[PDB]
Amino acid sequence: PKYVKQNTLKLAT
Amino acid sequence: EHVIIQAEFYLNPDQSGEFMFDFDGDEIFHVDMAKKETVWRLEEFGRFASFEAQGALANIAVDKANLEIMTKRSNYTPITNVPPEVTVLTNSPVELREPNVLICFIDKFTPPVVNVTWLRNGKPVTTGVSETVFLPREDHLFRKFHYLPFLPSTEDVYDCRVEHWGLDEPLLKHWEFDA
Amino acid sequence: TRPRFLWQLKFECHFFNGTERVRLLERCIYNQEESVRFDSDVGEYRAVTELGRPDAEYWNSQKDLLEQRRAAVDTYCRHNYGVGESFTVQRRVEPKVTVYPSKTQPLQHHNLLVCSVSGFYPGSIEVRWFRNGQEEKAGVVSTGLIQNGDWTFQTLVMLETVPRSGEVYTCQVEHPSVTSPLTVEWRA
Amino acid sequence: SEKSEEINEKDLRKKSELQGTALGNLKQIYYYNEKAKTENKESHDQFLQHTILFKGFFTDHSWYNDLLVDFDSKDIVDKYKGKKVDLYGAYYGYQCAGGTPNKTACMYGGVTLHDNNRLTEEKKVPINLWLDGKQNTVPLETVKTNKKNVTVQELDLQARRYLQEKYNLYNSDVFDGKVQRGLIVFHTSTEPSVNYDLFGAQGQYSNTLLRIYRDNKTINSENMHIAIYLYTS
Repeated sequence: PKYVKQNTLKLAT
Repeated sequence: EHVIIQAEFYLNPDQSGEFMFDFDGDEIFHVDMAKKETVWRLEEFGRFASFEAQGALANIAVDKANLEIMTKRSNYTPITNVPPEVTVLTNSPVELREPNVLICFIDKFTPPVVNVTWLRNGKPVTTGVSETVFLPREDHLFRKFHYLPFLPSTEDVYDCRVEHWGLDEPLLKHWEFDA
Repeated sequence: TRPRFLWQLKFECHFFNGTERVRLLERCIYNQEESVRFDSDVGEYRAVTELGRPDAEYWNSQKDLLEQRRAAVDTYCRHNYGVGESFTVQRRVEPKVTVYPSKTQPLQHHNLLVCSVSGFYPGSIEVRWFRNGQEEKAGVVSTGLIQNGDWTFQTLVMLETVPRSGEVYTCQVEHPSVTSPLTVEWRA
Repeated sequence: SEKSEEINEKDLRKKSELQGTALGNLKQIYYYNEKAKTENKESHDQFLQHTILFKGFFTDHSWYNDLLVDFDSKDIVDKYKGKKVDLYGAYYGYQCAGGTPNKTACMYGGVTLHDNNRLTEEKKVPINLWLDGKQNTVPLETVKTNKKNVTVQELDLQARRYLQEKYNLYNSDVFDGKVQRGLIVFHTSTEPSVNYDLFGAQGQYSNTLLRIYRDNKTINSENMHIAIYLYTS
């Protein structure tokens, strides 16, 4: 059972 | 009923960051940024599940990136110091000549940078002392832990030394068996 | 020393009734102010303070990214939930109950009693007192749920009284780790 | 140096023991691959605290533009952060993160101090090799270095390029690579000697294949010499 992370996004430049 | 939290952070100028998972307030696991390996709270958790540490390392790269942005757009306004609350405690009702463990619960504090040191009769210690990464709270401050094992006595007096940037002077917390 | 700047990021999974109800709540916080967040119950990003503005309008633009952040309820929240179900949700350790007096005194000069449950998990716990089989909701001052961080709890429910000989006090504790409430009695 | 019937003893790993594309990556890292080497650089730029990033370090590269150096500790970073520095290591791409997204490469150590580190004259590092105890004559130009305190990495990346050119060290047994084992001692007089099993590399990718250089070891160049023992057994 693999834990899946949640990718962080880049803010508004 | 239950809540999992993928909480993480990056702090400047400390250039330090962290990534860990949380189940109802109890760290499930965190990534050791440096060793680039997932560290299960209770060794048990690992004989069951997993976590590609490599992933956290990358998320944080972005966080760093987002902080730079925000710090700029916020026009370099800095975090306001918030002094923690320490509360020395024990694992179970101390029994003379019966093992125990002194807990040092640092709480309600930010930014995530706090020094802790264990004093036995004034002196420092390394008797199986470990800690916990910065745990999250609903108000976004942090809650931390520090444990020190010890065989009770009357021949001893202990203390939790906690240094933070919201404090005007180190914070001492004494603990001693009462008879 | 120097100023500090911080960025906190939280991805929250509120599980109601096991898995029958889930709510993902992605939260962006700068220093200690949440600037932008996503909510499964709303489906898109939304600012919560002026600084959030750029962000919100942004992300919601990529209907492609949004579509993902909406399914994340099944690939992330739900998926993760059952990954650790066994050692977290199912996690169960029977408490250790003990009774003792605080400041040994000369009987009948009003005292205090402290039950010290210790060893816990889950937290949801109960501990009533019973002087001679009679429950008391009067004089049971409690410290509250104390979390130790090693996945174990320990509460201390105290009771103030006056030790009349013969009286038999008792601390009862129901826990989901035990089919029958545990007990411990103390002679006055 | 030492006896080749005694160094012949220590428990070196074998080429037998190499799982998957690993081997091809040692021949990748050491022979074909490119590597950093650029004097007088600076920075107090990082990713996490055990690292140092060289913002805009690569100029005219089709993918990267940043190289992030990985050290063992902040401690080690404080010796080199914001100071004049020289690099000389083997970098990489797969997995790496911290620099300009997707355009960043990682390294491990290979960093020396700049100020007062140049030698009066280029130092040719004397190498003693052994191909089954039978010493062989390996040219003086083989391992050069202008630094006084050279990093163990800078010397090795070189010798490891000779053993390929001369003995096909990392080529499979098929593509004729007789050597099944081999060691390498960096011989210094006034300090402890550095020992590196030639096939005791852990992992399959560069990310682990380069860890050996993470302590960023730096020895005194002069009076020194190299020693190599290879085994076909």
